[PDB]
Amino acid sequence: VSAEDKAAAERSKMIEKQLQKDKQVYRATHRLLLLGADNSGKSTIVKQMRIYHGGSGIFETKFQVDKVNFHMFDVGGQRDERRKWIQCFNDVTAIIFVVDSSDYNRLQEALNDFKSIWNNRWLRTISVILFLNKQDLLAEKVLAGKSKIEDYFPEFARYTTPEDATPEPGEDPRVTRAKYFIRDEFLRISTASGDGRHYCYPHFTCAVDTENARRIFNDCRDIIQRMHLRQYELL
Amino acid sequence: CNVDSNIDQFFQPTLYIIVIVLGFPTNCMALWAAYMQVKQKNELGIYLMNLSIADLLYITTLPLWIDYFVHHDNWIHGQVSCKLFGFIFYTNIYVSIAFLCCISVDRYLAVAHPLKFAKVRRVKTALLVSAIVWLTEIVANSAPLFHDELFQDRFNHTFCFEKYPMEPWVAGMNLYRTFLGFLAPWGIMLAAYRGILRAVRGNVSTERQEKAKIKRLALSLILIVLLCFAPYHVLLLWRSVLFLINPCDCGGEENLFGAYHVTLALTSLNCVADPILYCFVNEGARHDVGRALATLLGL
Amino acid sequence: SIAQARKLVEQLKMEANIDRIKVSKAAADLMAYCEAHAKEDPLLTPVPASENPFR
Amino acid sequence: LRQEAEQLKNQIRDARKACADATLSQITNNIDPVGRIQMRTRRTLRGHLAKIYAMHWGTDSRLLVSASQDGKLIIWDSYTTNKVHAIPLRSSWVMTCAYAPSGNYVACGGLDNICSIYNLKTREGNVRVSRELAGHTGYLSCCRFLDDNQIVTSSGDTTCALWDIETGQQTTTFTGHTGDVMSLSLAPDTRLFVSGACDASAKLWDVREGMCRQTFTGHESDINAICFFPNGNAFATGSDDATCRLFDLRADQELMTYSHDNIICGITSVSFSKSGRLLLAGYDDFNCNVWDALKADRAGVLAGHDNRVSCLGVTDDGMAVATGSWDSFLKIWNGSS
Amino acid sequence: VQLVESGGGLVQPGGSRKLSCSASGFAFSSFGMHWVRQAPEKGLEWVAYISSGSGTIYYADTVKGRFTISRDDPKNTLFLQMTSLRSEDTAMYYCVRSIYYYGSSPFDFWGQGTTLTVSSDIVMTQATSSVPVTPGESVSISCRSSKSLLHSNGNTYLYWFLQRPGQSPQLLIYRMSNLASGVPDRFSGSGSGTAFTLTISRLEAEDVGVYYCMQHLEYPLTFGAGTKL
Repeated sequence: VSAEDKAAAERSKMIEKQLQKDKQVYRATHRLLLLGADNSGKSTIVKQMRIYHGGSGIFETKFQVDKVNFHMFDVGGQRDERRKWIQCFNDVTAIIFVVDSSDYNRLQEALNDFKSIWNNRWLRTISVILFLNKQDLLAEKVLAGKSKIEDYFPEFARYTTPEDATPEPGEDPRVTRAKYFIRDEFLRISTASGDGRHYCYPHFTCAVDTENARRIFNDCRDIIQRMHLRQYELL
Repeated sequence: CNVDSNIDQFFQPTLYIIVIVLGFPTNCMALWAAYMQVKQKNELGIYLMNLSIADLLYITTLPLWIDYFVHHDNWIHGQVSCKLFGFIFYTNIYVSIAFLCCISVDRYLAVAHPLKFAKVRRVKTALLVSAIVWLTEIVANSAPLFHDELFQDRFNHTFCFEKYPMEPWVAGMNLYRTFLGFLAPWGIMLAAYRGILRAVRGNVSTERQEKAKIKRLALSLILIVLLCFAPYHVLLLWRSVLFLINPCDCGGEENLFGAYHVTLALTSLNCVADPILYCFVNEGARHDVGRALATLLGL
Repeated sequence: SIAQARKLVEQLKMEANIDRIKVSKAAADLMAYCEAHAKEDPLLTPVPASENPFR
Repeated sequence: LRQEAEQLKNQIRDARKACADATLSQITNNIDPVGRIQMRTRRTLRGHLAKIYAMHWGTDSRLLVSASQDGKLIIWDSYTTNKVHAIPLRSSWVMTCAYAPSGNYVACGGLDNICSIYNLKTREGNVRVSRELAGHTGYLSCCRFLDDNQIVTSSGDTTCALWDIETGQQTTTFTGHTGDVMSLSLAPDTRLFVSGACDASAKLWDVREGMCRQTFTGHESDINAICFFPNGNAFATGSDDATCRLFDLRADQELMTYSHDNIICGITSVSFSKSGRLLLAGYDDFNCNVWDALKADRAGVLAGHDNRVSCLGVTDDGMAVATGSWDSFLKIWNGSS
Repeated sequence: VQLVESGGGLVQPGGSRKLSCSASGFAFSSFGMHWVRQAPEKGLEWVAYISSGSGTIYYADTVKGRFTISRDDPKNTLFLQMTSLRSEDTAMYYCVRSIYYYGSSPFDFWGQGTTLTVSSDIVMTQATSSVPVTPGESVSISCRSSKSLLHSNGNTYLYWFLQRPGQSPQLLIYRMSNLASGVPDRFSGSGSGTAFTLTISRLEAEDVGVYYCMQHLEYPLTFGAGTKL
C-alpha cells in the first residue's frame, strides 16, 4: 500500500496493458513451419513471397494477405539429425513441406522425409502444405530427355495423365505426366494415415510466383475452417 | 369462454411428464458439457449453458403447469405463482430461440469467416452478449406482468394469462412477440446455416461424407426448431386475425383452444430437443458425456 | 573418423584416471547435508503465514 | 580406432560396482519419511501469452524471469505478483532464460543458435540487448549464468561453451556429447557445470578448463533436464522415459531411480529444495510432482496446471517454488501451514 | 542522460505561464517524473509528481491547485503550468527522474534547475546546519522524522542528496544503506526507525554544499535544510 509500491503496481498494470495488446497480436497470427532439403530452395520461396525479416535459424516472415495477417517462421539452420525443434513446433497451424522436382536422385529422400513428417508424434494433428518448386526446371530437363524418368522411378510407364489435371496451354503432355507422377507420389504417401486429423494440400510453383502468399493464405484458411468445424461441434 | 375438455385432460400429462424426466437431467448434463466446452475457452460453452439454464427453468416451472392444465386451473397459490412463473414459462421458449440464433450466428462467424471476426469471438464477449440477450428478452417480454392478470370462471377457473377473449393489447404485443422472437431468430438461423453449408461446400479438406453429414445436421436443426415452434405462432397469427377489430365472438375458437394446448404440448418438446440435438449429436461431446458420467459417479 | 576416434579414446583414458572408493561416505555426506538444512526449508517445514510474504 | 577402447572401458564399468555398496534407499529408510506434502498456489502470475518454456529465480528469491515463444521475457515480483520488466526478445523461440547472480543481466537462449544477454540495471532504465553470443551451430537449450564476467551456454550441436560477454568470442568450447545437449546446471560455487544430452548421457566439465571431467550413463532416452543439488556434489536428471534419477558427482554412477507405475509422460524440468529433501519434477502429466530425497517416494503433487509443467524453480531462500507450464501461467507454490 | 529545463525569469504575480524540462535520449515514456523546488538560501521542497503513463498526478498542499504538471512522451518534454503566482513561489526548480521496481533506484538524476523570481505529514528537521570543511574525518549528518519511515515491507523510504554550490543535487543514498550509481563508495547511510545518519568515509573538495532529505511513505515530500559546507 506504500506510495512506491503503488507506483510499482501502476507500472505492472501498464505492462498488463502492453501484454493485452500482445495477447491480441499473438492470437491474431498463425504460425507456419517451413521444412525441406537444401535443394528445395525454401529460402528462395521465402524471398519469393516478400523480403523476409531476417533473424540463422529463424527467418521470421510476417505477412498479411487480403488484410489478414499471420506470421510464418522459416527454419533450416538447426540440426537435421532428428529435427528436435519439432517439439517446439507442435502448436503450429501448418507445416510447409517444400521440395524441388528437377533432381530425381533425392526424390526418394524427399519421400522418406515426407513419411517422417506425416507420422511424427508432434505431427499427429498438424496439416501440411506441399510446395513443389522449380517446376520449370523439371519441364525443361524432361523436354531435353537426357535422363529418363523410368530409370529412377519405373512406374512412370504405367502412368497415364489424369483428366482432372488442368495444365497450361503450352505444357507438353509428358511434362504434365511427370509433374503429376511426382505429385501423386507425395499424395500417396500422405493419404495413408490420419485422414481426418490432417490433409496434405499439393501445389506447383517455380522460382518466381506472385500467388505464393495468396495460395498459402487460402490453405491456412481451409485448415482453420476444418479446425473450427471440429471444435465448434458443427462436425 | 369454456375449456375444450376433449383431449387436453390427458394429452398434456402424457408428454409433459416425459419432457420433465428426459429434459431435466439431460439439460443439466448439457449445461455441464457446455462448462467443459468453455473450459477450453470455446464460447459455445456459454452459448450452450445459458440456453441450458433457459430451458431448465422451463422444466422447473413445468410441473406446476400440468396440474394447471387439468381442471385445477390457475392452481391457486396466489397471484405470485400465476404471474411471475407464467412470464417465465411463456418467455423461456423465446429465450431458447434467441440463444439458438446466437449459437447459429457464432457458428457462421466461426466457419464461414474462420479468420476475420477475431474481435467478436472472445469468451468475454460471449458473456457480454449472453447477458444482453437475457436483458433484452426479459424487458421486451415484460408486458404481460402489467396488464395481464389471472381470472376465474364457474366451470373450472379460466387461466393464468390464456385469455380466451384476447385483449387488443395482448393481440398487438403477442403478434410483435411472435414475429420478432421467433421468425427473425429463425430466419437468422436459416441464413447463417445456409452460409455455413456454402462455406463447407467451398472447403477442400472435407470429403463428401462429412459435408453431407453437416448438411443433414443443419437441416435437422432448422427443421426441429420449425416443427417445435411454428404451429404455435401460426395459431397465434390466426387468433390475432380473429381478435383484431373483428370482435371476440367466442364459441368458434373455443375448440381452437384445444389447438392452443396441443401447440403448447408440441412446443414443450423443444426443451428436450435442444440438448439431444445441440450437444449429444457431437461424438466428441459423447465421449465427454461418458467421462463426465464417470467423474460424477466417482465424485 | 580418425580424429573423433582419437578424441573418444583420450576422453576414455583420462576419465579412467579418477580414483574409486566406497560410496558409503558419499551417501552419508548426502543425507547429512539433507538433514542439516531441514530447518530453513519453508517448503519442508511450512513457515507461519504471518512472516511468509506469499500469504 | 577402437582396438583398445572396449578393453580400456572395462575398468569404467566395474569401478562403479566393485567399489560400491548397498544403495542409499535401504540405508536411508531408517530416517523418518516425510508425510503427505501438500503445497498451495499462493500466487498465480497470469500474465504470459503462450507455453512458458523456462524460468529462473533471481538471486534475491523475489524476482522471477520467464520466457515464452512470442519473445516475451518477463521479470515478475513474486512477493506482490507484479511484473517488474517485460522484454521483447528478437530470437522468438527462447528455450531457456537465466538471471545473473548480480541481478543486472538476463540471458536468453533458444532455437536460434545465439545467446541474447540484456541489461537490467542500465543507466537508461530501458532494457537493451547488451550482447549476442554467436558460434553455436545447434539450438541453445540452457543458458545458466556463471557470473557477471562469463556465461555458460549449451546448445544443440552436441557442445556447450563458456563465453566472456565483454569481448564476445567463445572463450572455451566443451565437446564430447553425441546428441544435442538439452540442459545444463551450474554448481553453487560456479566451478563445475553438468550438461545432459539427448544421447541419454550427462557430463560434467570444468569452466576454467576445456575438457570433460565426468560422464554419466544409465538413461533410456533423452535427458530432458538437469538440476544441481544445492550441496554441489550431486544432480538430478529428468528424462523422456519418466525415470528421473540422481547422480552423485564424485561417486560416478547412478545412486537410485525415481520411478513409479503411475507416471507415463516424461519430465520437462527438475529443481531442488535448499536441503534437497524435496526433489520436484515437472512431468508432462500436466502437473509437477514433489518427491523426497533419501527414500525416493512420491510425496505430493502440485496439481492445478491445465497443461504440461515445462519449467520448475526453487528460490535461493528455499522458501517457495515456481512452476511454469504450457497454459502461460506461472504458479508460486508454498506450504499451506 | 540529461534533464535540462527551460523557462523565464522575472514575472508578475499574474504571470500564468509554462516552464518545461526537456530530456535527452531517455526512457521518459516509462519514468515517473517528479518536480522539486528549492527556496533561495534554504532547503528544497516539492512542487509536483506525475507517474509514467500519468495516473497518479500528485502535488504538495502548499501549492496544490493552481499549479499543474504534464508529461509529453512523443516529444519527451515535461510541462508545468503556473497560474496566479505569489511572492512565495520564487525559487530554484529541478526536474527529477524516478521509477520504482522491486529494487529500483529512485530520484537518481536531477536536471539543471531553473530560476523563478516574482516581484498531516512527516516533518524533516535536520537540526544541524553548520559543519566544518576540514578533510580527513568521518563526519556524519543526523536526521529526525515525525514517524518511523520503516514500512512493513522491510525498507525505509528516505532519500538523501548533496548539493555543491552550482549544480543540481545528485542522489547519494536512496532508501537507507543503498548507494546510487554515480556516487562512489565514500558516501554511506544507516540508522533505524526515526533515526537517520548519512556518514562520509573521507572528505575532499567535492563534498561541499548542502545536504537534503525526503520522506516517501505519504506524499508531502518536504525537506529539511541540512548542513552548509
